[PDB]
Amino acid sequence: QYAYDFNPAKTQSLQSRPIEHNKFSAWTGDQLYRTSYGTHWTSKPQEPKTHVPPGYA
Amino acid sequence: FELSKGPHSHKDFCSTFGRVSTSDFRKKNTGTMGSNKLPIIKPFKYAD
Amino acid sequence: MREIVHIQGGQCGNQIGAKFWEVISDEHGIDPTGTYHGDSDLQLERINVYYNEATGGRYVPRAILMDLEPGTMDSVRAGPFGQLFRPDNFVFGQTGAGNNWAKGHYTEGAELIDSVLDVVRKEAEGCDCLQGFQITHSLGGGTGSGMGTLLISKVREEYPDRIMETFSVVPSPKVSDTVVEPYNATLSVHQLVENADECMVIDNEALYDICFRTLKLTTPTYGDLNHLVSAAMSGVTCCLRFPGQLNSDLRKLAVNLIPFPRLHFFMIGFAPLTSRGSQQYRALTVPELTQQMFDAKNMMCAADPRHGRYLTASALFRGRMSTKEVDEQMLNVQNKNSSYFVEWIPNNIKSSICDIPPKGLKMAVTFVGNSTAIQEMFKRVAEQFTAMFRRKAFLHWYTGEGMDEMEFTEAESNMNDLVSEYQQYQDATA
Amino acid sequence: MKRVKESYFREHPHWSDINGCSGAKEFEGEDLAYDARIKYQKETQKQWIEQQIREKKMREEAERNEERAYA
Amino acid sequence: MKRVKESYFREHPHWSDINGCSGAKEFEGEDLAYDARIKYQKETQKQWIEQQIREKKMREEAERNEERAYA
Amino acid sequence: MREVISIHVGQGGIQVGNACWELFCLEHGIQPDGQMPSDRDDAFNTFFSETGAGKHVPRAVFLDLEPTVIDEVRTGTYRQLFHPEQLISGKEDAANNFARGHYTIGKEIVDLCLDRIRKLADNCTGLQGFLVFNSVGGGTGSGLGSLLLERLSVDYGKKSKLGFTIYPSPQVSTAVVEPYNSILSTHSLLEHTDVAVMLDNEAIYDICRRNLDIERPTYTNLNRLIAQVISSLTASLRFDGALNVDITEFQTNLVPYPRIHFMLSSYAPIISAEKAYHEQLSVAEITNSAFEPANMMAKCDPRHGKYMACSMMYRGDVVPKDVNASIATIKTKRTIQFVDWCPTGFKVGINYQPPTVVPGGDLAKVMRAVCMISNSTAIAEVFSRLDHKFDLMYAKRAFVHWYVGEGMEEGEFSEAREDLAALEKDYEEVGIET
Amino acid sequence: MREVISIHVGQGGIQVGNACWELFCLEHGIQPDGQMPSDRTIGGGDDAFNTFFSETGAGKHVPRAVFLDLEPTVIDEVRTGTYRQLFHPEQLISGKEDAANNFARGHYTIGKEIVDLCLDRIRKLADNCTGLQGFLVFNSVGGGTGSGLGSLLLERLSVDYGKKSKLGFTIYPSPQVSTAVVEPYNSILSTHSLLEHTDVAVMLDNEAIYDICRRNLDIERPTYTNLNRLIAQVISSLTASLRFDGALNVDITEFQTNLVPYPRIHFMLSSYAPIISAEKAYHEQLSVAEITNSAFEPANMMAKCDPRHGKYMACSMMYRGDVVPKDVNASIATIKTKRTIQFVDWCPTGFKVGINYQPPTVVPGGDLAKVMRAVCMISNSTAIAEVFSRLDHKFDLMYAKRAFVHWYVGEGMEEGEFSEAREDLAALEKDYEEVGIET
Amino acid sequence: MSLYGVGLNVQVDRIKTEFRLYVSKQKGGLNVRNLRRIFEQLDYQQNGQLNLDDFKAGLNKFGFFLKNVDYQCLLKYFDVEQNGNVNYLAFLSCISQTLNQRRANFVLKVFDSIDSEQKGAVHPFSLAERLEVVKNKDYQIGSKTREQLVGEYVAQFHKNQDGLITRDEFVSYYEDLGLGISSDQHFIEILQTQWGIKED
Ligand SMILES: Nc1nc2c(ncn2[C@@H]2O[C@H](COP(=O)(O)OP(=O)(O)OP(=O)(O)O)[C@@H](O)[C@H]2O)c(=O)[nH]1
Ligand SMILES: Nc1nc2c(ncn2[C@@H]2O[C@H](COP(=O)(O)OP(=O)(O)OP(=O)(O)O)[C@@H](O)[C@H]2O)c(=O)[nH]1
Ligand SMILES: Nc1nc2c(ncn2[C@@H]2O[C@H](COP(=O)(O)OP(=O)(O)O)[C@@H](O)[C@H]2O)c(=O)[nH]1
Ligand SMILES: [Mg+2]
Ligand SMILES: [Mg+2]
Repeated sequence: QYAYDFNPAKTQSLQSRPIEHNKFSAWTGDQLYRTSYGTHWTSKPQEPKTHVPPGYA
Repeated sequence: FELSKGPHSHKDFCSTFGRVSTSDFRKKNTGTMGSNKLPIIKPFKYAD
Repeated sequence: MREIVHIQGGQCGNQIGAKFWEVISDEHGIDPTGTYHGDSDLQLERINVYYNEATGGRYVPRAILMDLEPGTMDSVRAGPFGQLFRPDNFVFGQTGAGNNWAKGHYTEGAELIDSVLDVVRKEAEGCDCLQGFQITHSLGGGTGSGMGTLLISKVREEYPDRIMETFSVVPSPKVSDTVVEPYNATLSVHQLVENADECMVIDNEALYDICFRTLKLTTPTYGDLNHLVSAAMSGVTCCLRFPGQLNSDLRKLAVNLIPFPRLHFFMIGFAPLTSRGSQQYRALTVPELTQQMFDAKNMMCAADPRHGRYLTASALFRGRMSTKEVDEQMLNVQNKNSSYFVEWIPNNIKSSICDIPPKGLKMAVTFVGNSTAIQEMFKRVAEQFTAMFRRKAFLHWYTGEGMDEMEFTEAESNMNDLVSEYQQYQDATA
Repeated sequence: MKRVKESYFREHPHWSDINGCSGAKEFEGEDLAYDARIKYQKETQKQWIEQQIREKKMREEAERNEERAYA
Repeated sequence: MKRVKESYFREHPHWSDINGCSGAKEFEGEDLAYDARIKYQKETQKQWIEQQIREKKMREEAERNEERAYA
Repeated sequence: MREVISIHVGQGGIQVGNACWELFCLEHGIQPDGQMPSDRDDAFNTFFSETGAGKHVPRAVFLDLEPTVIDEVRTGTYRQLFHPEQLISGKEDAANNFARGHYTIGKEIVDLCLDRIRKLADNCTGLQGFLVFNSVGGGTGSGLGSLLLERLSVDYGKKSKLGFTIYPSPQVSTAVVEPYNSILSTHSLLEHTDVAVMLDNEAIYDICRRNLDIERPTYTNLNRLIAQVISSLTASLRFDGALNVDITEFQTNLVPYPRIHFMLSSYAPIISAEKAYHEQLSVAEITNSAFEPANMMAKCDPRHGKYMACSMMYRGDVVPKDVNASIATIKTKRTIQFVDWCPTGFKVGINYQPPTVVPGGDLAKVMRAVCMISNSTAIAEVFSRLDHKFDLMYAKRAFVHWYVGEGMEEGEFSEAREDLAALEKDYEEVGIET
Repeated sequence: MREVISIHVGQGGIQVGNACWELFCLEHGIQPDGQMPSDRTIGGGDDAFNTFFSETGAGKHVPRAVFLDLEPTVIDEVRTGTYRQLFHPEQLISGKEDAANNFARGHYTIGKEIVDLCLDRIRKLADNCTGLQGFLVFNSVGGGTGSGLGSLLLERLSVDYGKKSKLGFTIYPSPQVSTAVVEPYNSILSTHSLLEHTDVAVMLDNEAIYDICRRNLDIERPTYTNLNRLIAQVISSLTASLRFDGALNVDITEFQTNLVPYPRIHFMLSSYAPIISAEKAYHEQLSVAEITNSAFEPANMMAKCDPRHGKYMACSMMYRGDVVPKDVNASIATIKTKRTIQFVDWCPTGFKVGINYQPPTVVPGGDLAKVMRAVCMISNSTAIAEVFSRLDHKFDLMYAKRAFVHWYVGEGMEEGEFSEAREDLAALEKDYEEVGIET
Repeated sequence: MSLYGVGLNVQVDRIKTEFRLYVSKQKGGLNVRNLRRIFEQLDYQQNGQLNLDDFKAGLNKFGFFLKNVDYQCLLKYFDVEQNGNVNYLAFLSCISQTLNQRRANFVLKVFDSIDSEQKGAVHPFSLAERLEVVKNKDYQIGSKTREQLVGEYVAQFHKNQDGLITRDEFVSYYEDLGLGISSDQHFIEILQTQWGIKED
């Protein structure tokens, strides 16, 4: 009753599917994230520092 | 101490990036897959 | 984990590989964009045998396409399922083969094989545990038979333990598709007999017979012919990708089919094959499958196996079936045809079972048999070759690259003693 | 150093509990709490196993998400 | 192993049940309920036979539907 | 306090172990998850072990070189049951090559199994012995099987080892090179197995076709029948009975000599429920069917030989006075003849637990069953048939390059034939009347 | 009233001290800010923390530790993180220029301007303590400043204090896996230095613990954090008896009195049990018998060395949890019964057993499982000659033609040091072979 | 396996019968009506949708175990709206026998003997009295708390707003019980003995 089709589930190509937008930083929620400390108590990048001890260099 | 190795092993000279005539060719039976000839027999013990 | 890499060369090799990868992708439910859209879990556990993985969860075949002219790979890239292949896996020249074995083996392939050997070397080490290689090429052409055999020798020098399986389209002179094909055919077999572990010859005349007498379709095309080879190509490794009652891989089939090392030339056949106007009357049962499987006209070679004795045979069943009939039918056919099997080995048929049938079918089978009747095609090629070589016709094209007649003389003998030794086992008695 | 528990499970009894024990007939080393203690220990172990399995599953999903974003 | 039952059918009797048996006059091996026990066992066997026959017939029909669909 | 450890090697061993461990879990009430359903008799100590935190884990090890069948055990309904590290799998199959699975890829994996075995043995206190399952006509079945038994002999020694091998059928089989690895296996297990049982497949096909009324049997049907033999054999180790017989009380009453330990089994009643509606299933008749040569589980005819010893076990509602009457009738019939130097040759045990039925199975539920283990001189015929097939093919030196090229010397076959050849000579000499 | 001072040098020492101190703080219930949580208002008894911490007279506790390095990045990271309020500001000594994988730089040129400050801080920590058991020192040995400062500190402490005990948890290079290309040189020199100045040495190469994490913990991509956590667990099990009640107590002094047959022989390897992931943690019952059987497993040795190749001299095992002495004795009898483990001729009894009641603590985000029983092993055997023997060949290959020797010579070290270091190493090898033979 | 065309239809049918034997084999307290009650707890919002993980938990808690590939087969067939959640209500609507015609006779005749008022609704207390009389011969007519104390024999089913037992639910409760017993004769044996009425 009908021939053989190739594409299943009707997956439209990303070529025409919408357009680019500002999600270039999708992964970089943890890209400046330090693990020497870190991965020890937190999973997010450290907050900006406000206090330092003597000889902080 | 020895660790004799069989089929695959893990050491080779130039496995990853090896590469840097008409007179010579495979003559009759130097290939592994040919040469229907077999070595000599030994008694064996199996008693150990 | 016992994955195999696929390498093909030449126009015939590329066309066959094009249809084969389409068949496998449908089996594992891979869309033309490389995204898995399967429905069960059995279609994903063993996807690493033929497919790699990249970012985004897409799978790319570990296939390598080589040619001396990008004309053939030009058509395969624009067809369906053409975006699956890696762009870096295409290696090509800019001159052409010239239907000359010497050009494809000494002056063009030799300077070109450095790049492709790098590509296959990268694939071989990347995989977890390489299981072997498979080859699809034609012996009647220049770049396929010439550069293909050189790569066979080069690969064997670095992986002497891995298996090597080939699909050769040996020329039947009825399709005199190349006036100089006897030269290439006899030179390729001599190179092939020393390195290739398993060989499966394919003839276009046999394929035309199947499409005409069995399928009863009016207008055959290379699309249909290439699909017949592809269906048999997946059957030999189907049990490796899916569970079954008995498991069997390329090594197991080889171990149970080759009595002596020089005797590694087989013939293949596929069943069931029925026409549109004739499957309304046929019933789908195991006895029907084994009836068509052993039929002489169903073989994919010009050699008729009723003129010789089956040295050994192998059968691979697909689908849910009872083991008793599988073992019973093989015994039954072996007793009623005692003249067609060599006598100094009892029960010379191997059976294997897989639970996943091809899509759209409930049962299937693939036949691989080592029969002594294949010597008749070597005899026909050799006698044609010695007729042409006596008068030194077309010789200056091959000798122009430094090739000497001594290699031609050695090619005759190694083919000659192959026929002589392969014939006396038909007359051997216990 | 310290020895304040005669065993990890039971502590030193109150002085009123040892009414006799001059004649060796009551020894208090015969348990009578062994079977129930072992049984209870079984579930107390199983709860910890479940908690750790759930925690590691959460960690694995969190690991997967970042790769999914990098794609 | 152990022997806690005199026979498969009867267990050990109550201590008050064995009032005499010092002189050999009662043996509890004479049954006197043998025929009734066998008669009841017959029906217990028949029930299992009928149940398993029904299960096998259902399995056969389920198997036939397979070919019915593929055709 | 009394335990056994089961060894499963090869596809045949593992796939049989699936049927056996399905029965044991259901017989003792164990869930596929490993937990006790009932609120609730330490009868599970023989096969299962209390791992403390809830569940129960079996005392079994699965060995294979191809991970295809192993993955099913890790994916099937019993995934949560078995310990993750007691299912040992390789990467490459032996590919029907005895030499491959005995000299090249045997050392790389036999060490892992030995480590696993030691930990299981240290758990047991009164370990009775080992049970091994292997397919002789296979690569890793014959290859690793010989290597394990050779290594197990010096690791433990006096501990008993029992074996349930699967020799090829007289004519019907799968592989074509199976005579080669069948001869070499027997040449090993003769001097390393205390008791061996023949379990060729063709006999089981006939039983299912004749009795169960099945026109399309499958390996699942065969494995369920074999698991019944194992359960009845070891039933007396965990269930009360009038007469108890242990593993140690087999070779003390069933092997006349250390060299003769090859046996053939039988089981009864084997009947479908449709025709069980008519027969009366008495004690006297089920033991008569156990002696029928057509019902024997190995394709051998005892009418061609003498019975040396005969061990037979009852389970259900049997009464010892009924058993004694049946034995008298068996001795009466002339077509069953015992060896001269065995005036009494029966060892009888009785268990009270009736046989259990697997849902979806085909055997009928009954209150009586008897299992037969017989030692007879008729078993020398299967070795003679195997000798003829091997010598016939070895005459032209076929398939031998694939054995020489793996480090195996060519002299294996010459001594394997000599080792087998002497075996028939011993078996015929025993049966000669004085 | 009993104290131990921890000395951390080099990147490896600091990165293992971080895990050790987070584990100790969580074990004793001290928040990273240095004080107990405000929820528990019942006053306070305890005082078991006194071994590791010290009350400052106003609130918080201060560890009895000191950190040392010549490259300031790691120390700045320590003083920037959430533990910045815990450690004393000027017991984290940091230099300016790192030794850069050069033993001569770390021993003759740069370390002499920081050893004085280090010893001043050590005195300031020691005078506070009254029952000092000894010093624990951690160091990665294949690193320049690590080995050099470790050597200099041990040399100076051997004369500043004398009979005070010192324990060294060194990390020797793995047989084939390594990071640097020049580490045999300073490894040999440091071996010479610590032969005559350490009371007990523990082998802690990285390949063995990688294997432990891969096989047991089922982690395909381990990182140094897991290694440090395991080593911290080992240290905690070792020092637990000093600060908790137990049925059988062992002090620091009862290691060098029941494990050291002769003064020259003080090199030994450790192991731990059980190390099992939560997917299969208590799907095996982990009784005392099987945990002590696994403690003897050669693959579980925390150093890459097989005891089957040699004879055992002495054993020291510490149990923590709910173990029982009768079960311990039964396990000891079974171990002695086993034949694949054999002891030296002149040691009929070779086990010293200690029992503690405090169960091991678990750190959030860890890999191990919460267990009620655990065993830690410190064993001395003749098989330890393997690491010296295989390390000998590596040095000779690259020293036969004076590779990299100019780097060391130009920093003020005499050329003749290499030959004498090799001679001392060879003399050490001869001792272990001669002791093990039967009379 | 290979659930491409009619393979999906035949693969589910294997599970339909495999569930039936498991419920039939136990023969005891396990009832299919517990499945609908145990799924309502996991449904939370009475949506009627359950994901694979919660669906597996309910079946395993009941004691029914299948393979991983088997569970995927059920999800594909029974996900009508393609949201990744199986319909347990649809699943329970299947694998449920209607009830045989001969079984209908006993179910109705037992109801009709008790329902002598012809209204078609039976007071639940009347069931409690007759269920205890057939069990004990010394129950006696008078009881202190005959309503609540003996009422534990009933209320396993549900009633209408009036509190009277509807005949439609009267047969609905008995048909679901007719899944754990595959022996029609045993179904005869249980009903005639426990209710004291035998006529066929
Ligand atoms: N009775 C019985 N025999 C089996 C079963 N499965 C496999 N076999 C036997 O196994 C033999 C072939 O070996 P395989 O089971 O395929 O695998 P193997 O024995 O481990 O040898 P390899 O293929 O090298 O791994 C056949 O001849 C069968 O007789 C089974 O389920 N039941
Ligand atoms: N187990 C473990 N080993 C470490 C760790 N950090 C460094 N190492 C080892 O230390 C060796 C190098 O020495 P480092 O400690 O990194 O550096 P260093 O001691 O400060 O010496 P310099 O590089 O000159 O500053 C490496 O080969 C590692 O094997 C760690 O955190 N854990
Ligand atoms: N079965 C099959 N055979 C083919 C196909 N294309 C070419 N051939 C055969 O290949 C032979 C010529 O091979 P050729 O193109 O010269 O190979 P090449 O030189 O390597 O490119 C002819 O005899 C054809 O019959 C194809 O698509 N299918
Ligand atoms: Mg196999
Ligand atoms: Mg540094």
